[PDB]
Amino acid sequence: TTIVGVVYRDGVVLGADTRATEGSIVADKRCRKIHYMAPNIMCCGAGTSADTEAVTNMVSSHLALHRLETGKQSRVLEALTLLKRHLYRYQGHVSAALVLGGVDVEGPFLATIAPHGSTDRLPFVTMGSGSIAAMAQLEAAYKDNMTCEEAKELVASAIRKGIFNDPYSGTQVDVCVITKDKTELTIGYDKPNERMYPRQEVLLPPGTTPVLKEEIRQL
Amino acid sequence: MAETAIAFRCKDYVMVAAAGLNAFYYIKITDAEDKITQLDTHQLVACTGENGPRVNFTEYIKCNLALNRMRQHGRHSSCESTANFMRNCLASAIRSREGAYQVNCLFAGYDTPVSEDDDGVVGPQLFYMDYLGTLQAVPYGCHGYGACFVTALLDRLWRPDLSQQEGLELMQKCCDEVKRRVIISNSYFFVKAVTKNGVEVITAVH
Amino acid sequence: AGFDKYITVFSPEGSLYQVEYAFKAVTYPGLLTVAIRCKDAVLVVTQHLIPDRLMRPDSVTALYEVTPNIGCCMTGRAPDGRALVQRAREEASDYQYRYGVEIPIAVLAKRMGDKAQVRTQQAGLRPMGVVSTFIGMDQSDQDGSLKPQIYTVDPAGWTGGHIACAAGKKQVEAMAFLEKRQKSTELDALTQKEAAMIALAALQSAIGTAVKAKEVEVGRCTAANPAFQRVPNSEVEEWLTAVAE
Amino acid sequence: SGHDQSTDVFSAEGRVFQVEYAGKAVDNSSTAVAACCKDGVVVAVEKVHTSRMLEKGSNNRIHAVDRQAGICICGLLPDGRAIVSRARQEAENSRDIFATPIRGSVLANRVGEFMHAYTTHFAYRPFGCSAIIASYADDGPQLFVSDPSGTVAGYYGVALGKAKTVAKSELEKLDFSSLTCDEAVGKLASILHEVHDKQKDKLYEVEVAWVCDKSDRKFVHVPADMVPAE
Amino acid sequence: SHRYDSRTTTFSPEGRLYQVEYAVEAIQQAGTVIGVCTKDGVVLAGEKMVPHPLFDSESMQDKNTSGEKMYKIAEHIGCSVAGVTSDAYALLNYARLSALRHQYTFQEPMAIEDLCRILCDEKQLYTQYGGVRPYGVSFLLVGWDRYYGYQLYSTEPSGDYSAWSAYAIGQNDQVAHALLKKDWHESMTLEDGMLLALRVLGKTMDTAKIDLDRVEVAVMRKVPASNIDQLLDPFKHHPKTTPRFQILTRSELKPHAERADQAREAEEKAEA
Amino acid sequence: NEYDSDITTWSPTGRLFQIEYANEAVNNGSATVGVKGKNFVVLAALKRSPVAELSSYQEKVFEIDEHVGMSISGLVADGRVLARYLRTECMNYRYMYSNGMPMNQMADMIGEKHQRHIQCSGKRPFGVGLLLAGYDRQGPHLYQTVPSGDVYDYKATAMGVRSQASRTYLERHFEHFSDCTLDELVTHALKALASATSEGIELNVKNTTIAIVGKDTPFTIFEEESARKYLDGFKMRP
Amino acid sequence: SIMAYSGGSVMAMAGKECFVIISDNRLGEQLKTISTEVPKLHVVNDSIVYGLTGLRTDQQTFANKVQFRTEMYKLREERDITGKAFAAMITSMLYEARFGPWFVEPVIGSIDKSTGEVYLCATDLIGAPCEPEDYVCAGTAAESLHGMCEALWRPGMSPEELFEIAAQAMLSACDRDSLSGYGAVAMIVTKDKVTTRLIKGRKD
Amino acid sequence: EAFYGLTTFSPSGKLIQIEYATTAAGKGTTALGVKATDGVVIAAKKKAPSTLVDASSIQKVFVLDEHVGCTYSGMGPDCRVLIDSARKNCQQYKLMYNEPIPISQLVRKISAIYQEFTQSGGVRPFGCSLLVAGVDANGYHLYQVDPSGTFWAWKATAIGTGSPDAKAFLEKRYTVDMELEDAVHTALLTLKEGFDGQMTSENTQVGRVVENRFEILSVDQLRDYLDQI
Ligand SMILES: *[B]([O])([O])[C]([C][C]([C])[C])[N]C(=O)[C]([C]C1=[C][C]=[C][C]=[C]1)[N]C(=O)C1=[C]N=[C][C]=N1
Repeated sequence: TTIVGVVYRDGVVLGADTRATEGSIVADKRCRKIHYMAPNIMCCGAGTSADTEAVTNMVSSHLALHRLETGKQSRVLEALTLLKRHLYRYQGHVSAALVLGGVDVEGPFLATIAPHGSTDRLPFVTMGSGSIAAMAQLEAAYKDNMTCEEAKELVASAIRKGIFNDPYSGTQVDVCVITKDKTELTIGYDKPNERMYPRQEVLLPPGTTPVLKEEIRQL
Repeated sequence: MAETAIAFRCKDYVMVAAAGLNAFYYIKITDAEDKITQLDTHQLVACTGENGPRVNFTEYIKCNLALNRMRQHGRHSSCESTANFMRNCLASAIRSREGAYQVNCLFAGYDTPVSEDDDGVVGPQLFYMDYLGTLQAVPYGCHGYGACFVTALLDRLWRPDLSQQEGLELMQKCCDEVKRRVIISNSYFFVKAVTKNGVEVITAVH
Repeated sequence: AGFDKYITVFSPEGSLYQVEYAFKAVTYPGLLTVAIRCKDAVLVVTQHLIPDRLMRPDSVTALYEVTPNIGCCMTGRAPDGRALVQRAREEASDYQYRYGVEIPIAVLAKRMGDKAQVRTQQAGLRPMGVVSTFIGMDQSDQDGSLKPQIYTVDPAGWTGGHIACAAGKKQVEAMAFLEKRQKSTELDALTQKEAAMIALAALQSAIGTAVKAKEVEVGRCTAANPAFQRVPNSEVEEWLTAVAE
Repeated sequence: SGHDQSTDVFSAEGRVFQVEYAGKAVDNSSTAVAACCKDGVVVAVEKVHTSRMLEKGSNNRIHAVDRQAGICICGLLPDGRAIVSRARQEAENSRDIFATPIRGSVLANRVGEFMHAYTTHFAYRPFGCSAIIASYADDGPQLFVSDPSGTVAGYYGVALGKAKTVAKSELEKLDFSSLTCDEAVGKLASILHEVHDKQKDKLYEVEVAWVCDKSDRKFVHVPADMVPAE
Repeated sequence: SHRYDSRTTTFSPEGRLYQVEYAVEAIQQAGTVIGVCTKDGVVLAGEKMVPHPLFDSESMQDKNTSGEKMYKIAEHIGCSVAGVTSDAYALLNYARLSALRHQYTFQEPMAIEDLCRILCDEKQLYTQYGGVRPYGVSFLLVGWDRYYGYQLYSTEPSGDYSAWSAYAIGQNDQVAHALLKKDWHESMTLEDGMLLALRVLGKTMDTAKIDLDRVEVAVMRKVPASNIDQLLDPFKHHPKTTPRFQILTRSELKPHAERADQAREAEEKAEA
Repeated sequence: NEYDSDITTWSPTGRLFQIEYANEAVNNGSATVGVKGKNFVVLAALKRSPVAELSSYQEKVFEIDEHVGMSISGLVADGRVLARYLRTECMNYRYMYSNGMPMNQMADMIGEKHQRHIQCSGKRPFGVGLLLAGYDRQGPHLYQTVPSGDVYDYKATAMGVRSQASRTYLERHFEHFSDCTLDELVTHALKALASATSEGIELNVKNTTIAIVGKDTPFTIFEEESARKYLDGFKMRP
Repeated sequence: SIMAYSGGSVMAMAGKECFVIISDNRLGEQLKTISTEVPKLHVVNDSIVYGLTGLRTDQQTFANKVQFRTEMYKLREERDITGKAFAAMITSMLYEARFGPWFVEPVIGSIDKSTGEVYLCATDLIGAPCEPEDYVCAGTAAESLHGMCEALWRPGMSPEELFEIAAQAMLSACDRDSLSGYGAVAMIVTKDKVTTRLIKGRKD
Repeated sequence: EAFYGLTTFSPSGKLIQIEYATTAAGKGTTALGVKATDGVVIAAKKKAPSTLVDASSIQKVFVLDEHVGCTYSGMGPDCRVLIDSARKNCQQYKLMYNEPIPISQLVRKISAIYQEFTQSGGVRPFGCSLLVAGVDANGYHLYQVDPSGTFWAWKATAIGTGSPDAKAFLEKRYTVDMELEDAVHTALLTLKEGFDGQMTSENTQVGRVVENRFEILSVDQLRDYLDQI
């Protein structure tokens, strides 16, 4: 997994891949790893698909339930506290590495949560298996107060360092821009691996497989 | 696994046979111990395994069928309702404190119409089971070391239209193969049968 | 139909008599408080009178600190007010551990009104005979500024915001002075000096005494210093002269 | 009627009678007095012995809570020993968890919440006891009184008991600013021998205890030869 | 406090339980619902109070399982309620759980006497333990099993039940027993039983020209089985016909309500 | 009197009647006299005389440890629930510290055992009084608990039915208890116990239990055989 | 391993306005055939058909808890369960027992009756949700089925020609797996009908 | 801890404690709602006890999720237990089915909370009713629970003081094909005829559930409607 994040001038940009593998074979090629938390908070996820989805939906329903009580916009620091206390009280058994990005009244908040429960608030973070190859692109080209277009291209050029180099990652670049006002989620922002040599499509006529019984049930 | 259970169903009967051997690691305690427990008047089960869990599982099943006939005014439940109650006790025991029952069993029975409104099963019933909680309705089932000798024997010779005597001489071939190849001394086999008139203890084939 | 009034049971006209009898424990000590918020601050004045001269006057108080940005005054039965402070300090701390941010003032008033509703629905529990007034300043949205807040919870559980409130003995004549003052100006445009004159004069029109500066204690929260603190006694004297002018 | 049978019943005017009936158990009890003497606090009480054969030291109403603080009770003796054994537990918690001696205003606020928590529930009755917390912590000499309602208040001097109105006027003649702990044991004991009459009881003696800088900030009872004779 | 305990689980000085007996009186002002068990099915017919023109029908799917007065418990069990309306939903949820916990541990349909025993164990339980009020509700369980066929039960708010062939709960149940007693015979068809059911319902609420807005009906008979799947169950036998609890609509009850007034009219010309 | 039914109900004069009603159980039990000396504590209990030949026996004096013992009066069914608590808490002491429990600590532990039962609604006071006979490093002790939760440290006392006359006898000799020997200290206790009896009965070995704890003497109950050395020669003289 | 103890492979493909689902017929104990006529498919309504693989003790126990929960859903809510609600329901069941986990791998296929959109879902044994738009497959021959399904699929298939691809993918993968085989039972299903076909296979 | 029941039967056979609670639930302010072919409107009446009680702070139209809303009339603090249990039971449905709850199933769950306290030990019943309304997969709904637990499926109704003469005004003004804008036109108009003074944007509070979403109307969008009726 090659989830990244970048703080730019006004807001954060979250990035992810789409490949999901179950034991050295590609299970899904277009999995979605940038999740929903709030109208201002998104959350990338790595690790196990069971543990990432079930820690996210529980907190994102808890942030929604806590929003009807307050009647105010939810903080990203309270989104982080609910994630780090869940991941600590199972002691790393919930194998989910998280990248949390959002915007509050105090500005953009980008921070990551380790699967053991530790938190790091940084301008740019990478998690997952291709996090080492994606960090070297961010360490070579990040600068303070980038535009929305220069940060969206820095994020997308860091995912492809995990696509073309990490075998556990690839096939697309998912990019989610979080601003103060809106939030823009693109899925087909960068598809560097297209379909080379489209399929021969071996044709089999209907009825060539031998069938012993058939039972038709009208509806 | 040292003792075999052989059961096959036909058009109007279900044969069962279970070797009455009980041992202590190489020492023959018995040779005639009944291992085919008569649950109901038309239902029986042929459990295999060591004698610890085998009695305590069958007494829990038998006393609960009788209790469900006390509370329901003597109405005999079907063979599928008994078999599904059995594998509930196998499957809930592999995820418990005390551990799994080490019993392998073959359920057998005959379905009779309890009233005029009953339009259920009329024929015979035979269910393969396991110690984990597997349940499978099967034409013939076998456990033990000699199971694979006699399951491929019943692949050769079993027919759905066998009579009471033709299946009686088939079970004699089933008992003589286990005496021929299995190193474990199974000499007495306790053949019983379930028909429309209840259970019956066949004296001839042993 | 035997008792009709002794535990939490609906009267045949649909009332709770243990709620209406706990309102009377607020006016029974004979004290009074007035809270008001100006454009950029919150004030809480309260009668701080000690009848015995042999009593240490800096121990008996009604102004408490719940969290370092929320203060409160407890008007009613005095040991019941100390009980609900310890409840609100637990809820503000357990909010901090579980959610990581400081508790909003509107949410701390709601979670203390849910504690008062349980005590008037289960039959065995006694209601707290005290009116709480949690004051503070909340972080506003879409601009980032601070904003003055006043929240009051009844012994029944009726929470709600306020511009200016009053609790205790002759709280009706204190409301009547503040509404009469509300007809001329607009209270969310006044300053801290101007709003301090009204809350002290509202405490004067009800007691009819024009009390001294040691017979009150005042706590405040300001947009520059958001922490709750009580005023010095020298600043009350600069306000009591202006009311006489 | 049934409006004064338990604690969870407000009256028609917002009063709780079982608390106020418990306040009559203190007003019918023996006389208590105290004084804050600008380097410490002196507390004296009168033990009403009901028999000639009681050992000297029996029914001591003064108990040490911490090394620097101690609660003298006024009211029922066995009800106040539940207050003493609770405030000891509150003072052991600050030494074992927070590594600090408990402050005088904080120990009294823990007493007033234990006494208040038994006035809000139907199964419990309020204490027939007024606890006098005399402390000398890092906030100076403190003197508090917790009534059965759970109300705590810092005092300079206090009279509690039957003749608490006559002994209060005898405390108004003292100073409390130039007053020291050396003279006040002779003064406060002389309040009790003048405020109390021998025409009801024959056996009455006084029990004085202080905490001050001369006793190394330790709550101690008196040496027996410092108290006036009569 | 122990003074204001109303002492519900205590005897009278003559051996009577007042909270049970007052719960029986609460059902005496409930809506009248009657059932009758024929040979080829059992029908329930009840009355709901007057439709105000601002009521709305909650637009459900497959309207055979939740009516105004009749409820489905399992695929072979139906019921109907007279008593406190909100009190029945606790026992209706408890009856649906026990009927499905039986299918979990046995994989067979539960007997109608077996469910009627397990929900009357709950109702007797609050009459003896807890010191709280009992359930003020009365049921009419109907359903088919393979043990005794079509059955019909009552349920008292004390834990007591009884099997019946026709019964009445609600307003004027003592009246509707005598009218069912005057004409009930064994070999009765469902059309003769549903015409019996609607005709006695008009008697108690003294209404010639039975109105369809104020009458709710539900029948419990066996339909031919359609969801038989022998290919995914090779060694499992499916029965020929299966029982289906259903609730008749206004297009289904109008051919049957226009036969009950004419049968009232047929016994009207021969009155003098 | 509608303020005497419950335990958690104060009177409008400020009295607790259920505690004052349990105090009448102690005043109706058998008379027992405790007398403390300089190194010895002597308990003298008055057990029941036989009905003209048949001798009923009922155990009042209890041993708590080697250095503690007590005699009860009132509800003897609550005097044994206290005997279960006192004996257990003296075993838990000597397990931890390998020495006998001090009496000033123990008298403060009985008073909190009476106190848990006088403030909850579904509990009742122990309708029984005690007379602790103890010895420790600080010398001999003589206590007495009442159902209110009080505990009184005495020089000499007497509780039981018509024990006011025994208390009147002890209020003339209690100044001369630090000077008598053990044989005189038993004699002051038995002359006190004989003044609480009926009009036509005197003391012998059949109706008296004598319990002595001392400095080199563990808690010893002198019953029928060994009690004759202080009870054969005895006469209540006027 | 415990997962490949009983044998059996279940897959599903998605078509234009239809989907298929197909299991084998073998039950076993690690080498020996116990039964030869046992499917792995389950039908709850006229839109959702799901198949279980893994340990046969858990294949029957989990399918009893599903039928306990699907029929209780129809009593509470007066409606049939939908595909997105059924797949998210038993996703939650495999996550509650995460440390005592069930040894099933449910392969869910569903369709909208009114809209016509297919919905595939194949969770893991610990409940990991995953919805591909092309095909899903689980079982002992699952590694052989990702080669057969991916080299033969196209998005625009008719129901008659989607059956021919799924049948040749199951059989060619079961001729290389020694824990699956003995024929196959398939079920094509459209908006209008459900057709259940039994397929010739090797009896090896 | 007082585990005995407080609500019991009478010798007439009536739960007299719940009969008292329905009197308590009819002494609130007038809350109402109407349906339409395109949505459901709910309308409240924020009665300010003074001019100093911050009319923008108090609220009576409660939004429960992205598709359900509510409005009460009775005891205020008793309602907040019901709304906090209805907001909680609606989030537990989305964590288990990935679907918005139907308005039928949410009202069955909160009716099991009314009936729970009418058969529990030591509690009294609730003294407030609700007006639950919202969308689901089979159209638009407007329900109305009672303190007994008895819930209904209304089409236009009203609760509180001045409710029987405002519900009769809803009979005379409802039409089977009312549009959504026609519904807001008549929901505000039936508030006015029982209202004491002159209703402003800070004096009432409405919320009209539209097409998937409940969306309590703001102070500017409701000011557009007051100067139109
Ligand atoms: B990351 O590699 O894109 C991804 C994270 C995301 C899908 C939650 N990880 C996976 O692909 C995991 C396996 C894994 C690989 C390397 C480290 C940790 C975990 N895959 C799954 O959890 C999975 C399995 N089956 C179906 C769907 N997803």
